[PDB]
Amino acid sequence: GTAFFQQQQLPAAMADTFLEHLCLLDIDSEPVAARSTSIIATIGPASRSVERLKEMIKAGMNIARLNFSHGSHEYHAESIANVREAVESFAGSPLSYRPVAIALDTKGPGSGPGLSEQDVRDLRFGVEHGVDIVFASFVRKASDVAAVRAALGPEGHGIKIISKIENHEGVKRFDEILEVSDGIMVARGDLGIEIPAEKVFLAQKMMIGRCNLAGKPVVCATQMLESMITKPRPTRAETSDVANAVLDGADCIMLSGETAKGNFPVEAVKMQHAIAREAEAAVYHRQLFEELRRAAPLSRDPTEVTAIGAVEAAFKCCAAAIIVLTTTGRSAQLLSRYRPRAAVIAVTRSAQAARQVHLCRGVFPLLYREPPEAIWADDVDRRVQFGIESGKLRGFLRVGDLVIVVTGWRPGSGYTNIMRVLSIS
Amino acid sequence: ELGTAFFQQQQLPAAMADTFLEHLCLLDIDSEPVAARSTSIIATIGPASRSVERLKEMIKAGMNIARLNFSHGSHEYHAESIANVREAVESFAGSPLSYRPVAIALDTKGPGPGLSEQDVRDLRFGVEHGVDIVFASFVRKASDVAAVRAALGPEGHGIKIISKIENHEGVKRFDEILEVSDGIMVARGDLGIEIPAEKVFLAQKMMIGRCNLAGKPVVCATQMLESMITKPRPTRAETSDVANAVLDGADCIMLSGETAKGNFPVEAVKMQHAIAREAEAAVYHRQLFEELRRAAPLSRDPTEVTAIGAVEAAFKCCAAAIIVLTTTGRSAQLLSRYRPRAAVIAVTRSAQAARQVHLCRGVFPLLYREPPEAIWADDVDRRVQFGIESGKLRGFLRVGDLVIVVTGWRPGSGYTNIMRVLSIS
Amino acid sequence: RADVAQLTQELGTAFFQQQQLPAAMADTFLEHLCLLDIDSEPVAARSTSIIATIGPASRSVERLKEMIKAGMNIARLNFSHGSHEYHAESIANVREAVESFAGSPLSYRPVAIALDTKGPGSGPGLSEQDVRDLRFGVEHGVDIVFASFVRKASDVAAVRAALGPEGHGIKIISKIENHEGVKRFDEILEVSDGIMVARGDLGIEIPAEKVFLAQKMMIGRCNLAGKPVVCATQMLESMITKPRPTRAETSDVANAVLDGADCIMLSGETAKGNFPVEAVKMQHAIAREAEAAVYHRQLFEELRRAAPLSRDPTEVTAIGAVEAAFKCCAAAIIVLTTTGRSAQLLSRYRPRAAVIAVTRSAQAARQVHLCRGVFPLLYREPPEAIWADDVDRRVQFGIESGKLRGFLRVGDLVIVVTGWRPGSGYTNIMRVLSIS
Amino acid sequence: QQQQLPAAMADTFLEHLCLLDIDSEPVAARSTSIIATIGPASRSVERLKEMIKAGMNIARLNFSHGSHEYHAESIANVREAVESFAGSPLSYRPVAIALDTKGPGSGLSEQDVRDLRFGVEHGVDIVFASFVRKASDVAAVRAALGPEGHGIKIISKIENHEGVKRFDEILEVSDGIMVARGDLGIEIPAEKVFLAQKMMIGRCNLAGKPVVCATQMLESMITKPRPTRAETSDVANAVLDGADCIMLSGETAKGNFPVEAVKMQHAIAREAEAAVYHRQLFEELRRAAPLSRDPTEVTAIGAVEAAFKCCAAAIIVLTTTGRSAQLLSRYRPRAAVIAVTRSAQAARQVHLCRGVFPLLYREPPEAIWADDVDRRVQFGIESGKLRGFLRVGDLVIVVTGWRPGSGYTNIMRVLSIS
Ligand SMILES: O=C1c2ccccc2C(=O)c2cc(S(=O)(=O)O)c(O)cc21
Ligand SMILES: O=C1c2ccccc2C(=O)c2cc(S(=O)(=O)O)c(O)cc21
Ligand SMILES: O=P(O)(O)OC[C@H]1O[C@](O)(COP(=O)(O)O)[C@@H](O)[C@@H]1O
Ligand SMILES: O=P(O)(O)OC[C@H]1O[C@](O)(COP(=O)(O)O)[C@@H](O)[C@@H]1O
Ligand SMILES: O=P(O)(O)OC[C@H]1O[C@](O)(COP(=O)(O)O)[C@@H](O)[C@@H]1O
Ligand SMILES: O=P(O)(O)OC[C@H]1O[C@](O)(COP(=O)(O)O)[C@@H](O)[C@@H]1O
Ligand SMILES: O=C([O-])C(=O)[O-]
Ligand SMILES: O=C([O-])C(=O)[O-]
Ligand SMILES: O=C([O-])C(=O)[O-]
Ligand SMILES: O=C([O-])C(=O)[O-]
Ligand SMILES: [K+]
Ligand SMILES: [K+]
Ligand SMILES: [K+]
Ligand SMILES: [K+]
Ligand SMILES: [Mg+2]
Ligand SMILES: [Mg+2]
Ligand SMILES: [Mg+2]
Ligand SMILES: [Mg+2]
Repeated sequence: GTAFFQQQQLPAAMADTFLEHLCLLDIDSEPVAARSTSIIATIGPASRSVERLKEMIKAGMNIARLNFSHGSHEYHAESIANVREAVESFAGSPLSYRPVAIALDTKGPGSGPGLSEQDVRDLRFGVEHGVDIVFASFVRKASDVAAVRAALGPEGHGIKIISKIENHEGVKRFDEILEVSDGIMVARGDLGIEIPAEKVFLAQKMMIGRCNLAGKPVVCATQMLESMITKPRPTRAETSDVANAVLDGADCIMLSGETAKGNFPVEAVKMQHAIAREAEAAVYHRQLFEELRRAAPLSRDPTEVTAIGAVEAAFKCCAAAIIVLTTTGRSAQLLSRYRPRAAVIAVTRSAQAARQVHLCRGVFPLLYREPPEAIWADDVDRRVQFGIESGKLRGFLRVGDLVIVVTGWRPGSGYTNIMRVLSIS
Repeated sequence: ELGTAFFQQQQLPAAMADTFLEHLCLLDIDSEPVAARSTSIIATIGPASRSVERLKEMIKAGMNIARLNFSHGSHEYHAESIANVREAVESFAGSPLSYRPVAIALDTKGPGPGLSEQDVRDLRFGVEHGVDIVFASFVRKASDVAAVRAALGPEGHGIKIISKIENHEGVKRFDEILEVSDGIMVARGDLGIEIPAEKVFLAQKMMIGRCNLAGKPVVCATQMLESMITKPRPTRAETSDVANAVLDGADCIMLSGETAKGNFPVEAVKMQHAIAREAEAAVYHRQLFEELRRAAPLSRDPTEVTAIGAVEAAFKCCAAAIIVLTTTGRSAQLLSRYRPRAAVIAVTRSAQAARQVHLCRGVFPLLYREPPEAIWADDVDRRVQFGIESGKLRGFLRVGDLVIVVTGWRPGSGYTNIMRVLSIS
Repeated sequence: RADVAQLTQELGTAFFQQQQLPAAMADTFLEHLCLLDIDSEPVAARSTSIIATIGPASRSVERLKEMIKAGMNIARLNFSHGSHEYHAESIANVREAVESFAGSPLSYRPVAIALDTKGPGSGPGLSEQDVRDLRFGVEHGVDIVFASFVRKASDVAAVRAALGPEGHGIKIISKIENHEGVKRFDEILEVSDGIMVARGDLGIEIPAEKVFLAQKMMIGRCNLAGKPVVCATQMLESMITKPRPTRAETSDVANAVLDGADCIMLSGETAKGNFPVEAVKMQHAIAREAEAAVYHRQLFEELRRAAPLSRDPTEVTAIGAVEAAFKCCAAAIIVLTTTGRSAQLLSRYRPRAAVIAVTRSAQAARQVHLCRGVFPLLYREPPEAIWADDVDRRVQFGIESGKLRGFLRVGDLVIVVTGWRPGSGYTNIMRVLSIS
Repeated sequence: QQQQLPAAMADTFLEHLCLLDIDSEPVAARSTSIIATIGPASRSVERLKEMIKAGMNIARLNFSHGSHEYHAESIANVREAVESFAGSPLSYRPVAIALDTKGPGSGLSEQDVRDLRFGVEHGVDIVFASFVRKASDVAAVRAALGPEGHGIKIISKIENHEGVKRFDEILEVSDGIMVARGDLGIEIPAEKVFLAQKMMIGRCNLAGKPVVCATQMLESMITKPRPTRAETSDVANAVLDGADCIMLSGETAKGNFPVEAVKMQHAIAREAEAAVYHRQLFEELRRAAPLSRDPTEVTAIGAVEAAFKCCAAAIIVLTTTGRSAQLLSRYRPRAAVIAVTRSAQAARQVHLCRGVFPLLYREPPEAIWADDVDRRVQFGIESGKLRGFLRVGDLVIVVTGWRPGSGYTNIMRVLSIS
């Protein structure tokens, strides 16, 4: 229908130049797709109540950040328990349940150059409490990441390390830090004090570009909706900053004081949700996909080869979704790196992977709870059907839509190799 | 890894170029072709090439399609030539490395306001003798194609109709002719008499471009190696013409007097084979694939969606082949329209489809004769392994290579929707 | 590497590490982003004009001199506040501060005066206060009018009529502040001299999360039309009370410049805030960084592809001059102009080279601040007897002022744009000159 | 519309091909020069006049055949035929004289030294140097031309594997290149010649140096009045590849249809030039051309850009050595580059550059240099109007310098005709 091609900035998406794409942007072209940039909300006094956390999950919070620069271990353990209680209150309806990751943000090393003794204790707390992600403060070189990895021990091998780049050295040694990290956070608060304030946008755009090229998650953080700590509506510069972080290519956007101590934590999450949806529809996919394809090197890994084939197939038919089965989240991450317009519905049995895939733009995790079928092919199908049924209930899919299904040839992680075109019935 | 020597062969340095101009500058006479020749050679069978022994040499030199010119000879003469082609083809039905399907094409005498009486009788002869293709002379409009189609009677609706464009009217009404035809022949001999000789190259390039866009076979014909009718080596203009027809995007190249009446029919086939191999490696795939992608409209047909995904996947890993299961040849044709560098190995149970897929550039037919397996999934596996084993035998594949496999979810033609990445064991 | 090797040996590796030149050479926008370097210092003069609202904190002659030195190019008078007497005193103080630097072309900096109207209310036509304020503007010789709540082409015709026969030279910049203005944008742009994305009211009239779409669309369409576009309101809002802005604020200023805005504005930051000079300095610092980060390769190609063919010699000469400037890394394009039009046509192709506009019109020197990258030089000398000698003196004036202001250095190449006969509308010549 | 303008507007090369129309007639003057080998079949003054009218721009003398006396008579006949049209200065066509050497045997041969000296003594404009395999071969030819042959253009013939492999060093010291396909097709596999031709044409286009496509282009026309389909395609594809010149050997030297062979190359080249996809070509030439601080180079790109913006009918350039016209030509404008020169040698040599139309200025000098420049500009306009290049109302780009003498081009002006 003509109405379909007038929504989600589709006239602007057809444009032959980026300039014509901008000229075709329409404020009356409503967003259709689900919001794909994850929202990280920092947990504090304004956001610890189980009932308030349920409202934040419904507003769109995907990752709960625990800032270990404030509070004690006892305070953060209660935060974790309240988050888990609010999250599990929706587990009774498995088709609508929303996993929420728990990220520990470290205090950092201060005047010290190595891992501080408090960071070692906080990192061991994180492993003991089952955190999914570590936002490592003031990462300046690859050996800082190795020290964080060592302090997590053998039981914290699955935790994702997102390196916070907050000073000149971190920016200059970016490539070596990215290589050993799972992702990056553009920590603009300290970065804007360590380097001239007028240069932060260059560092943000450079880091987001490099992370997009590497296929690794990148978080844009600090003062995105600062005025919403005390005011019900943000400034024009604030909404523009959120939209531009999404247009830059950020996988995640963050709220600090806006959710930790402000008077409008739920409204701040709703605002980031609303802006991100508008900005994602305004992304010029024609140039973005072409450039991501061109820049990505050749690969002999079947997961990587299947992912590019699936993204290309999704664009060819305007697929509503790519449903992928994943153990560690890696197959969903490799789909996400090509920035499909189609939602990547990741079906997993790993509760940790379901939480961690929120770091990847456009990945919608579904935690499958059913016990395995005796016939492996029947177990793969029931999981694909669970992805379809959840997608229909959540509005991602409708009867008649085309979907791309990404699976593997045998059980266990690392064997994704099949892409299939499926019609929704 | 593949090694530096791998990336110096088959014009791979020129293939990596960021502009067409840089691509030309990087062409290297020392960069040897490795891939199998993908542009089919059509040889006209006549006095100089009728004998079974001579036909065996032409099959070994590279002839894929035997053309019978019904402007000369008689039904009895052409029936003997067809029987001799079939005898030469079946002489290799033992050795798997040597059995190659050869299509039989009937070229009509031509047209009054409809089909000539002799054309009606010759078309009936073609149906009775089981020809695969009809090269229809002097097609001027869509109703000329309908008359040939009607003449192919109740038993020959599977015969491919390749319309010969030989006059101003055929060029002007090209779009309507292409729409109802299976493919096109740029019949340069008569075209060069009907329109100014200096305009033929415009008509050839236009028709090849439009056929490439439509995903339909296009043949470049007449005077390609003309001087080889009397001389053992062609002129510099002749080798250039063959190379340029391949670079233009022709699916097939033809020999007329060169093979029908000249003194060097086998040498003419060998020469076209040598030039086509060199010219295919010099194709600028980066721009070609991007432009085929951009120009091709969105599709909700799973075969078309799977084909673009499979070709994208093949480029990502430098796949040695795309093995496709096809009954009518359509799935192989849809892969061929995206011009993959990988060979498209079409595994079929149909002898007719195996002969007819020679019209599509880069399609290597394998006729499969084993009795069916009771379990359909096992029968599919048996054919995929037939394609892999034939490939290892013919040189295409080695253990450790990656191949793309294209199948459907259920038996019967028209359900292609799966693309799998396999590692050769 | 081969397309920059000879110029790299000549100008040096240090030259090609500054002003985001490695990022400028990139073959894709993604590679361009990856190559952005915080250690690559900006060298070029700041080309996006700063509009500062003059009010209680920025009114004194001494304070205004500090703001002119910090980078203010256009002084905005908000007729939603104050009185005619109050605004006349502000204008006189701006003119006194501006004329305190008139002793030499090396120290002189023309500053435009813009009147921002109160607007219509529930009425669908020009208000009686707007008619009186517009007549005040003509009587006080304002250069620009920022017309509030423009909703259709007839609104700009009403403003034009209220300016009378003596206000024909005043530029009308239509403020787009509601859904109707956005929807009827094309007809408004066609009859306006430029546009202002007035984000404060726009953010109340349409959903706040959609303002960025309207800003990017309007900037893109203005860039395509070759007409000035201003980005306004809350750019450095927190600097009204704090000496440093938020991370969202610096990002917003940089992104308005990257979007393609010709001007950026300060409202409460300079009108009532505690750091008016620091707010101007901050916009100046961010704009210089953001201009160097512009991906000129894609921008120039897209401006070329989208712009239709032209039989106007000024337009033909402008594209040739900008192409020539990119080929040699010209330090400047010196253009002779009467109305500012030849400089505006150069500016629409977004050259990296500074467009030094040499003019005798004091009003045109003030108004060309609306066009990104235009540096106005007011020529005060009486005409030479031979017109060709007069033109040559004006060209040399621009070269000597350019050398003394640091825009030009010995060994630099400059592009000179002039016409074949006197009077407006005859630009048709492009010359390549080496600086000695 | 005419001159393949619908196909020129296309957003992709594939859509450009699809839009090519056999009914879209060429309007622009033929840009690719024709080199005709002068021999027994084309030696007479009367025959040479018909070849000049058919489109011959460069006369090639093959020093592998004949004698010095034979070639001197051929040269005199060419000059006599050329000067028979000098009575009408606004339509006169300069014709270059090129000497093609016999080549080495195993260094520069003694016969080549004598033939090169003959060329200097007879005032040849170009030398097609046979079997160039390294930069030192070009230096030897240059030295054998002596101090009086400093102005002769050396076009290196690439005819073997070594010449192809050492191409970059040969191009660096040569004025241009000839893809000598006859010997190249014997020295390397015949099926690889097209790769060497396309690579060499691409590199010459990038370097801004003339490239000639030669041998067997219309071979069958030695005995037949019409060429084969492969032959017309080969000529069209050499033009589409980017060749500045196309050549005729036996077709004009010993064949039965020398005038028809020239007419055929003229007809094909005109059609192929209109089918060039300028949108991609200009952008790629621009992207690849390095940054430059040379005002002639800077003015040339500005002039070509300005010509495309207004669909200028021509770029009129004043040139002493032909260099300013060559720098315009390297950007492949659709507009004709009308080169107004006082140098008869430069007028002949500038035929090596695609799209350059030389006008030999023989009008009286004006007293004031500025007035003299303006009259040379008006001469280009009047010749253009008479020859069909220009009409009243057209826009032209005029390229001049700031002071007399070679090397000072720095001005581009936009002018409306009449
Ligand atoms: O002499 C021919 C002949 C004689 C007797 C029976 C058949 C043939 C025959 O098929 C043929 C085809 C071509 S062409 O390549 O189609 O032009 C010829 O040029 C010449 C003959
Ligand atoms: O208090 C103000 C004032 C008081 C008395 C006379 C004039 C002014 C005045 O011009 C102004 C402008 C702005 S704004 O930047 O336009 O929003 C303000 O925010 C506040 C004032
Ligand atoms: O993305 P990952 O972690 O590599 O997981 C993908 C794996 O998931 C599967 O699709 C399903 O495997 P399981 O049945 O073990 O869940 C495997 O075939 C595939 O290898
Ligand atoms: O190219 P075609 O003619 O549509 O054939 C493709 C068909 O071949 C298959 O892959 C195998 O089918 P069969 O087992 O019937 O041969 C089907 O799943 C698919 O529909
Ligand atoms: O930019 P504008 O308003 O068109 O003015 C450009 C004009 O200035 C000139 O360069 C010089 O004109 P004046 O001598 O009248 O100042 C003219 O040749 C040209 O027409
Ligand atoms: O192309 P070339 O050899 O540099 O010649 C261009 C020269 O011709 C001119 O346009 C005219 O000079 P002359 O008066 O010497 O003929 C010069 O201004 C310029 O330097
Ligand atoms: O630590 C942080 O989040 C910061 O510095 O912005
Ligand atoms: O009929 C043909 O083959 C021709 O005319 O080229
Ligand atoms: O009028 C204004 O400046 C606004 O609305 O932002
Ligand atoms: O000498 C030549 O011209 C050749 O060999 O092609
Ligand atoms: K912290
Ligand atoms: K026939
Ligand atoms: K106002
Ligand atoms: K010779
Ligand atoms: Mg910090
Ligand atoms: Mg025919
Ligand atoms: Mg307002
Ligand atoms: Mg030779």
